[PDB]
Amino acid sequence: SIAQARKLVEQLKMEANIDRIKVSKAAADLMAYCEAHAKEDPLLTPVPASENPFREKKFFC
Amino acid sequence: ELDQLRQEAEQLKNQIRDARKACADATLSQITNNIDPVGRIQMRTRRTLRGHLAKIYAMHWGTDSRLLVSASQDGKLIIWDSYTTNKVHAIPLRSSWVMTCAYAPSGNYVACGGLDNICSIYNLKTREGNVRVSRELAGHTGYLSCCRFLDDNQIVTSSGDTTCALWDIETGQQTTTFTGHTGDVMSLSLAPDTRLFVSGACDASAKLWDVREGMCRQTFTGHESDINAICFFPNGNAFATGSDDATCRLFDLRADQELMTYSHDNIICGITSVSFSKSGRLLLAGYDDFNCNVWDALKADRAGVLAGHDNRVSCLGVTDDGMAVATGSWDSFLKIWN
Amino acid sequence: KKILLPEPSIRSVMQKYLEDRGEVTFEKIFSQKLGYLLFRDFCLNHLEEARPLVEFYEEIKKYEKLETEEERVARSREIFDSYIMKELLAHPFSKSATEHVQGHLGKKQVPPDLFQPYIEEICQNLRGDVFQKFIESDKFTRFCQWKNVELNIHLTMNDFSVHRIIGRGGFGEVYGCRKADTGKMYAMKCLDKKRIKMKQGETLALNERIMLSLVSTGDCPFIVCMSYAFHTPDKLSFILDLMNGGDLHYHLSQHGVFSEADMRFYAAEIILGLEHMHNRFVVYRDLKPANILLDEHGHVRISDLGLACDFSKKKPHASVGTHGYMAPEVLQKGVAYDSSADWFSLGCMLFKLLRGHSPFRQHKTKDKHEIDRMTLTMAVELPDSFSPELRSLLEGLLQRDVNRRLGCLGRGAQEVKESPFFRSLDWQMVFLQKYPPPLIPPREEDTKGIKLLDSDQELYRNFPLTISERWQQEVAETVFDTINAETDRLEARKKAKNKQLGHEEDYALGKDCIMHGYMSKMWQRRYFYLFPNRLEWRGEGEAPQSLLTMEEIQSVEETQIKERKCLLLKIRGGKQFILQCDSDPELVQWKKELRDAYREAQQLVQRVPKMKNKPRSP
Ligand SMILES: O=C(N[C@@H]1CNCCC[C@H]1OC(=O)c1cc(O)c(C(=O)c2c(O)cccc2C(=O)O)c(O)c1)c1ccc(O)cc1
Ligand SMILES: [Mg+2]
Repeated sequence: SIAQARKLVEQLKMEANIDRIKVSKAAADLMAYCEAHAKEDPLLTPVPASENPFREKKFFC
Repeated sequence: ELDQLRQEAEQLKNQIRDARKACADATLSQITNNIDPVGRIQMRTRRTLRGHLAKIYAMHWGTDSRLLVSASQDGKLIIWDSYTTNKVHAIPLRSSWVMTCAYAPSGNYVACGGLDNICSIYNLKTREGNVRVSRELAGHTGYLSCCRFLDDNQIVTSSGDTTCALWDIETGQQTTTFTGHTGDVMSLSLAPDTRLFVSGACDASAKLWDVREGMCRQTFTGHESDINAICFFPNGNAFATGSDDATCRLFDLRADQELMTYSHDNIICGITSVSFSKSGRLLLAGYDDFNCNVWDALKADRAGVLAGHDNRVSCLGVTDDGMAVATGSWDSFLKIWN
Repeated sequence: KKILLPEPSIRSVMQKYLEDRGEVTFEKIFSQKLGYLLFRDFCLNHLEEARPLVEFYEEIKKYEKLETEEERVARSREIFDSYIMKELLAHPFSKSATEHVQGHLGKKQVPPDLFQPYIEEICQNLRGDVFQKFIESDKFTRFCQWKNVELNIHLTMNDFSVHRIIGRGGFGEVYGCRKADTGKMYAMKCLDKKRIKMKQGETLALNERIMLSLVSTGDCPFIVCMSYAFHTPDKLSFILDLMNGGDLHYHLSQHGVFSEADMRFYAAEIILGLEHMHNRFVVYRDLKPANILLDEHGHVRISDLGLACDFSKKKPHASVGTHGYMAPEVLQKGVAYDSSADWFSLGCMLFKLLRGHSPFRQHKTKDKHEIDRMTLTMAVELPDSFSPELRSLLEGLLQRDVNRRLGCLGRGAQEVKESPFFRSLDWQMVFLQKYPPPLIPPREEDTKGIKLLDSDQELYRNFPLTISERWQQEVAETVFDTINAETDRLEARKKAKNKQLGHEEDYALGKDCIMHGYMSKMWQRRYFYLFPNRLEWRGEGEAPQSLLTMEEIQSVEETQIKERKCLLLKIRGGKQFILQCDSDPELVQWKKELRDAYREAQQLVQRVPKMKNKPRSP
């Protein structure tokens, strides 16, 4: 319908009317996040066997 | 008059392509080219959770990084204790055709649903102890594909009726509806701040929705086939998708375009699930070839493979605390890895 | 040796079997002896609202069965005085209905019809919620236990204890025997399959089975009726009503000729027997005294139903019968006929009881063609000693012209009944076998050059049969009361045992289970549950730890395992799963409800991308 077409044009004007930053800046900020929190990620920075539930941990709450 | 608007319908589409190419000054793989690789990640399977009598379709960790729900073709939801293998609850459903499930952040409730076209909310601790149904959410005229909680009294669902919807669980009505997709919606993922959420569909497009306002801000195409699963990056300014084309894709919101593609020539089957590690460096993808792969999200290299299921890995998810990964499969077992 | 009922869980399968055939209606169950008995138990003992209604129904039925008008006038007012003052203060009856009943009552006229309006209005109230409450109750569960047994009846010579010979024939010999199941007295009729092939008695023997079946419904006291029919690898077999009094031809030898007063008795009971056959569109075509039998009290029935014939869809024209007793239209080349012929045979037979031979048999001749020529030409010369009302009757029966014969002008058997000869009798009393009988009885290797082929066996493939109300009456008057109590004790003991074990409630409740029951896997007996997308099973102790999904099922077929019918599931991975069942209703319903289950299941998945099978291999 004409309603269906005009719905799209109103939306596609709405999607074009967002401002965008450069992909250089986009990537650089993500890489900033990983580098930063890499210390706390245990799949990258493993913790002691006794402090990990699925290896040698004995006491539990 | 019908013609008159279909020219502007594509005059604006081309305004968008050109608008986006202006940002494409450099690629992520270029910027990342400097950092050290993550190196081989050889995770071993640390638990096998055995109990379900047929295919697993959907799983979900609790916020405590210990308990997890799993939906199954056998018509039961199960709540497991990952640390010990013990089952906390075996909930038998009122409909055999379940597809999704979800754990409340509070941990007081779980949800599920499927070809029944209803999202059923279960109360994990009644005034006695018996697990009972506390609400059914009828509304969708299509199968329930996925759903996630905001809080105890709010839930968001996606359906094969080609729409999504935010619920008010007490009254059991739809606060907001999310029309826009022209094909079956398949997955969604909440932003950590919750004000946003992304969705994926069989129209090969994903859409960022403005939860509170109730409308589509951005639409990210690029995939050549049905987007089967979707996942937010921990900071909430980018997300990943999985599709039947055999590729994952990282999309950035502020850049408003695709950043990265993860796809070896050897990997030819579809992707059934996606999840980031706690930092976001690792992107874990579940495949129809029985294996979950592990991608270096920044460098687009394959770090390693989680291989120990006899059938499709139908779902996965990392814990909040990043200690372990869980894979659920059509072989009927879940497995915890690290 | 004795009937063991199946467990209550049989309901799940049986109800669905019956629902599919529409046999779970008030009018279908109520009009069955076992269905009625279980229903009235429930209404009287377990539902105070229905009690007076049934009590009142049963009281009206006893009034119908009253013999004479003077007994009725008594019971008539007697009934309206008591229960009616309770029911008019309740569930009121209609003004329209009371108007008719009170109209007759006021005039002191009392037919059986009197209370028929109150019957209909009772049913109106019994078939509504009172019926649906019955379906939900344990007495319907018990009906289903019994109905299972009925539709699983497989008979062999193990089941019967045969005693003594009481008749020879061409293809076999009639015996007397007890059914070990109930301890009911019957007469077996075993036709040897090697003999039947040697005589080309193929359509003849298969005809009898059809004829016996058509006459055996309705509960008639004047024809030798069938309850079952079955076959062994080398023999056919009928289970008929027992008669220890010998045939009327033998007694004619020992007693000589009978008087009119005595011939009347036989004629009456024989007439009512023929009436039964004709209203069911069956012509007997061989009425002779040798085919009439006596019970130990003296009363008679018709017996040999080999030469009988259906005439509804088309009228026969054969020359079937015994040469002394055939009507003229039977003997003629291509003259069609109906019930006409059996009335001419009545005249011929009734003559022989009075004089000692057929009226067309003369000088004790043994020349079939001469005897047949008397029928068509000779006018029957009647004796002088004979009474006038007898002459009135016989020449009415032996009239050659069919349009000019009694019992063929429109009202059938009623024209003979209202004849001047039977002017003394109250025909209701005849039916009730209440008049005193006149006589009370006192107290091989030829087919060895002929093999039995498996092509010949298929001609009797649908031979075996069980008449429903017959089996139900048998059980009713023997083991039904005592077996209900025994299986009641078990079902209360198993519940009491499970309560001590901390009874886990049904796995099937609260979910979307289609149906559930026992079956055997491969043997290993296990309890199944069919869900819309899967088929689980468990052992006696724990919940189901084993299953088979619906999408795995390629096709459900039926095949043989040591001569017992089973289901043959074909699994997608080239594997096969074989199921056996405890009864035939179960075999039919499982086959169906799985074929519907997987076909629904496989279409639902097609739509869903999250559940369907996507490409893998290049
Ligand atoms: O029918 C009975 N007895 C009849 C009376 N008629 C006179 C002959 C004796 C006897 O008949 C038989 O024993 C008999 C046995 C048979 O195997 C056959 C047949 O095989 C048969 C048939 O079933 C149908 C047509 C023809 C024949 C035949 O043998 O020619 C038969 O007709 C009678 C009888 C029935 C019930 C009962 O409790 C006791 C007796
Ligand atoms: Mg003829």
